[PDB]
Amino acid sequence: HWGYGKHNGPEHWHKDFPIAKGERQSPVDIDTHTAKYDPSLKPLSVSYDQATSLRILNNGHAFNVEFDDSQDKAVLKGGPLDGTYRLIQFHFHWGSLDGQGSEHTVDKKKYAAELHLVHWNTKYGDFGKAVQQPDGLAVLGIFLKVGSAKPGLQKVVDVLDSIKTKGKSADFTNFDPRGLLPESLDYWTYPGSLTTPPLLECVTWIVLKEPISVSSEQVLKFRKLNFNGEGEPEELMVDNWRPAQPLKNRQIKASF
Ligand SMILES: O=C1NS(=O)(=O)c2ccccc21
Ligand SMILES: O=C1NS(=O)(=O)c2ccccc21
Ligand SMILES: [Hg+2]
Ligand SMILES: [Zn+2]
Repeated sequence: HWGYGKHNGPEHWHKDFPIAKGERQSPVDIDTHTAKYDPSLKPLSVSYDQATSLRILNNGHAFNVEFDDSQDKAVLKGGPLDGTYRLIQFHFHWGSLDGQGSEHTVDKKKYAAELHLVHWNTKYGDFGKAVQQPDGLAVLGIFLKVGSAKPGLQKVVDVLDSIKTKGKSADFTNFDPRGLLPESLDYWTYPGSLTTPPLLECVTWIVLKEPISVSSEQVLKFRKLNFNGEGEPEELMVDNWRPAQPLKNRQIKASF
């Protein structure tokens, strides 16, 4: 049932998922003046050279580009992370207007969209067990702004036509996630959660400072996706973002 509508949106999620009012929920606002530079942070390492994409799926909430995570290929490590985290999927959250769409905010600024690259900690064997641990997941968050087009995003954009409605999927091999990254790997990091039900508090968040630019046209095609299933009345897939949540007893560290 959960969604982003008036009757099933983020303000309703606590009823089925009481952790929504928890101690380390995501996303959060990033107060750049309060974040502290942490010399203890080691160099971040994003190694997506051997990434193997498999499929793209419309799950009724976003679209997921899924990877083969059966062995050590696309992995995130270093920075605040202990050990190696394996890429399982990526997805976006975006708005109905360029003025909104991101989940994390920076000094209350909302970007047009936000990319989440999801990885699980290989010490726990698989995703499922990973989401039972306080350090089971690492998510690399990247902001999207509207300006020039992102060439590495365009294969994603052109397949969306084929997964318009909930439950549809298409083959999506040989997609290179390195084309979605910005030049800089400066980031903010804090302990947090999934931004969607079940909102599990297992995530080390790594939010890149430098946004990637995407074209109006590319994000506009995102907004053509549907929340509903085929043959059902059209509910455009937009504003699938959760607003910022109480920082509570947490500190945000800067790698720069
Ligand atoms: O996320 C959603 N799921 S839904 O199709 O019930 C819906 C309707 C309107 C706005 C958002 C949403
Ligand atoms: O939608 C979500 N945004 S997130 O990156 O926190 C995440 C992690 C795992 C599964 C789903 C999702
Ligand atoms: Hg957890
Ligand atoms: Zn997400």
